[PDB]
Amino acid sequence: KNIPSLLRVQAHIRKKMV
Amino acid sequence: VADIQQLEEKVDESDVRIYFNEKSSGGKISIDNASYNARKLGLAPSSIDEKKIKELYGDNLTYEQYLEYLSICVHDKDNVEELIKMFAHFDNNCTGYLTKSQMKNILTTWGDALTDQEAIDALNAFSSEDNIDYKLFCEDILQ
Repeated sequence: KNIPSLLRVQAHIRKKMV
Repeated sequence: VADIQQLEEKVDESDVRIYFNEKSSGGKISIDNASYNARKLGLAPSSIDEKKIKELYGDNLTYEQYLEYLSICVHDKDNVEELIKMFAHFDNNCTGYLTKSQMKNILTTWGDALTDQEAIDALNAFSSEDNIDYKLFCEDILQ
């Protein structure tokens, strides 16, 4: 559930850890 | 959604180009290295973005196709509320906290799943404590 917002969280985590 | 002109007011195209030169082979850049550059530029691509560009142009992007990809990565509609609501879904005691292990499950299960070690490292880098204030966490990753 709430998959699109999950994608954004994971996206920003990968951005942060780049 | 940002066009390339608007993208180039948001980020320095001098950086966009230098990062492309760093990763290009044969005048082209792979999606994965484009996503890497997007992140160095402060953008946050998901698999939706990657698959959209791949569907148009394949695995390797020309400079201009890379610019189009970056414009797709901008995500101006991103807000902290939607991130918080995603985590809050699992906070049924309404404590405001989830443990590192709970956070890990949430992040390594559905969607563009992090690896276990990726989730672990991001969580340990955020906090030395086991209870994660997920609102604080969301505010942190969005910056």
